[PDB]
Amino acid sequence: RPGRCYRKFSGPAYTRREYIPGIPMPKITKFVMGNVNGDYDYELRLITTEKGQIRHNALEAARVIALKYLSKKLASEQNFALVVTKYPHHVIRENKMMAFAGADRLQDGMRLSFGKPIGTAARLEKLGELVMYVRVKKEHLEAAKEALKIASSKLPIRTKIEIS
Amino acid sequence: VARSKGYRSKTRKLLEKKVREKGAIPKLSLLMHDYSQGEYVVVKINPSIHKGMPHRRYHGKVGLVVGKRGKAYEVKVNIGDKERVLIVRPEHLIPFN
Amino acid sequence: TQGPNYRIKFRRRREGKTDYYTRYTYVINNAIRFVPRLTNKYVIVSVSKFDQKGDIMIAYAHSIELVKKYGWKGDTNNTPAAYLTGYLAGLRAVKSGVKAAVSDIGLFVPVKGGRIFAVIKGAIDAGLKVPVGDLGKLKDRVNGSHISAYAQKLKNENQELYNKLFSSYIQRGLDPVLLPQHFEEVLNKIKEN
Amino acid sequence: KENVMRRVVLDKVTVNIGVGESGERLQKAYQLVQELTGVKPVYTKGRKSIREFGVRKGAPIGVKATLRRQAAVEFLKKVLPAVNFRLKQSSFDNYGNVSFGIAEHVLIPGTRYDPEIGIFGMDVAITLVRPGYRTMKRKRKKASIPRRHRVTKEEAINFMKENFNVTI
RNA sequence: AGGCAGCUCGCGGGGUAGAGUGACAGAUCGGGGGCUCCAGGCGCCUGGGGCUUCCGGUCUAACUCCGAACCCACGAG
RNA sequence: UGGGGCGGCACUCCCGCGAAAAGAUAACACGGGAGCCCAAAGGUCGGCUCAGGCGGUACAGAACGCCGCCGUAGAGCGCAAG
RNA sequence: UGCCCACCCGGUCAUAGUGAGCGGGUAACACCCGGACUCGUUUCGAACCCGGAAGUUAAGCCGCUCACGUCAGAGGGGCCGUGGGAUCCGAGAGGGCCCGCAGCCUCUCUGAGCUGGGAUGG
Repeated sequence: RPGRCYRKFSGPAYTRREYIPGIPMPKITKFVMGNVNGDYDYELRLITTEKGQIRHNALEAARVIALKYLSKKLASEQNFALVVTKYPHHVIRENKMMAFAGADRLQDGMRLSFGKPIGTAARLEKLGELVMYVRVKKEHLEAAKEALKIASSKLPIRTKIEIS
Repeated sequence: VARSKGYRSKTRKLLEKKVREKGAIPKLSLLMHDYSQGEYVVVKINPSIHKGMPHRRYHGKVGLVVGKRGKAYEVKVNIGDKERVLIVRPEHLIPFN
Repeated sequence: TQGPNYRIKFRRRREGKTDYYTRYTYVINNAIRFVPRLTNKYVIVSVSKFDQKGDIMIAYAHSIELVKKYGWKGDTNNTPAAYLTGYLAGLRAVKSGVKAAVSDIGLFVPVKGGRIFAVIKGAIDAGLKVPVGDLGKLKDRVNGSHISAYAQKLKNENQELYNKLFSSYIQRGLDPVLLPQHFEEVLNKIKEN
Repeated sequence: KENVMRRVVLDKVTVNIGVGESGERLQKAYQLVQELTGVKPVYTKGRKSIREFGVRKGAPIGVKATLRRQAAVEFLKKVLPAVNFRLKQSSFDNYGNVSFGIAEHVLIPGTRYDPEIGIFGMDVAITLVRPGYRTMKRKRKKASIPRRHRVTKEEAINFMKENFNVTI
């Protein structure tokens, strides 16, 4: 299903697991990469621009692409560390019934059209919220710029970078 | 989905009490003072006391002491353009102003 | 106190003074309190009434005046002392203007023939109108016949029970056997004033 | 001297029989400790049922006896020679409490026999007191005493070595 | 002969927006310290398993220690 | 009844959420319950204070009992929730 | 004199709490003495009940000090809303702006028991 289907907000959040049975397992499993507690100098972060919800599926892909670019750069345990901030707390639900029941004269249409859990999203509620960030030294900010930027290529929403 | 018209329906925090005043009835000082006709009172339901609990529909309002029956009082309150009488024990009444 | 969740019971409850549930009933029923509290050295009786800034005691009496204004000679925290002060309370109460009230007890176990019931009877006999269950004290306890009977065994413990008090060494001749006789004379003394 | 009532005294020795069951053994245990203590014991109702070890709520699962002044102190005198060497400092807490049991109660140098009732072990608990605990136990002005007024472990050992000439 | 569709003042009610999660209920990411067990290597070290503590972050229509604007009651104007 | 039928009961009553800090407020919205049970699980009086954790004692054990310390509810209160 | 100092009877219901340390008692208050009678301990005078009352400030009580909990004041930092209006911007989501209001968290510093009714003590 296309990413344009869940970009905006359709109703409130969706969080209580005990109230919402059967959540598909999110793609993301690891959230921290690199030698945390390692010595770093440049302190660049990532900032979003407009509101919305981001599917975990893209994020996990964004997680992988960032790692390989850095991994080939120097190493995976070297003087760098990647940490993604948000978590897919939000859950999306879709009326899939038009697929199976939508061809057998069952209760089709908007009949009983409550959504069904198929994916999760990391919710964004503040203008300019952190999504991920990376810590390096003085000598590798240039590689870090596009490293975030290439990840941002896959994000659904417009993003912003900074240097610190 | 129509909601049940339970006598305490939709009260998840209406009858919630701030933790600082839990337990049995503390404010004995309010009760001991006695009302007479023509007095003006404010209804503030105590969720703890199960006796003479007025319905939620008239909570936090202005009441008038019109008489006394038994240990309890009866109170006149205007809600719409009608009149109503609420017979209640005093332990949800606080003087106005 | 361990955080915002921790609740604090009242000062009296923290100090174990009064049972509010009992006090609760008097408030809702506007009961006028009769309070025969006891301490290790004397007896305390009061007639209370509720008010905004706190309780108001209409009349009050203490064991101390019995040895000061009425010349009591025996103990100040026993049954005869308990009865005497209760009888005093009513006389103050009667001239006070009150007619009826309710005994307020709290932390005294309702034992029949105990000091507490001994106190209330005196106020009753003083003329104070207070309905009471009929399982109160025993008549012989008021005059302390048991005490003198207990005292009469002084032939056994090589001494009288009334080991002389803080000042009874050479000032107060405690007379344990002649106890009830000393009761009436003070009772006669207090009956007319 | 203010120390005369900061002193440590012996009080309320605990005479508890642990059987953990109900029936046909409590009765003999009840009378067995009866002549040992000279007072009528009390059964112990069961706590929350566990369904294992055969324990249920409200079921009498033990025998308890308690002795007081001039009786608790002499009771220790006749059981100490059995277990004078059994005393270990490890069994003394920080609050002046220590308990000692026996695998089989034949060790006591008493006038006991071996009737058809059988044989048993025994558990004994020792309580030490600095005068003034009444406030913690009285009805009025309930309160707690600070650790300063409590009985410490070292003085507990002293009150065992003294007045009882017990080992360790 | 008062009436009240508005406002102001006075005097009350509120758990929503928001905010917080060591304040409960849950969700959830990591590091540090200590304790414990296992595997490997040369008593030690490494890796893994469980426990604790400290530090940091990520959410809640069915979480609320808090909490507006705001809306409402009554008296007077 | 987002045609009708099939589907299901949103057709009787109750908890929360929906629902937007007065009230009322829709959904074939969501998460759930009831068609009972209790002569004691009821009235009153009296007494004790829980879950849990720590130290010591034969069997004794993380958890049968016993002696001490802490434990603001983390237990418990019949049946779902508040 | 006195008034406060505790006490009994309270109101406020933590700014009043908890924990530790120290100080105060010949009165008051407890600790503490003892149980024959009252009553009472599914054992016990433990506790309760009664009779008491030597000692004693160690408990408690009380005051003070320090910690934490906790109410506020200020400072720093965190975070950020909402009514009223427009053929305003933006495709939308959203945002600015003029008219009215704010509060929220978290660190630092500074305070932190008040009060009615009666018998002791100064």
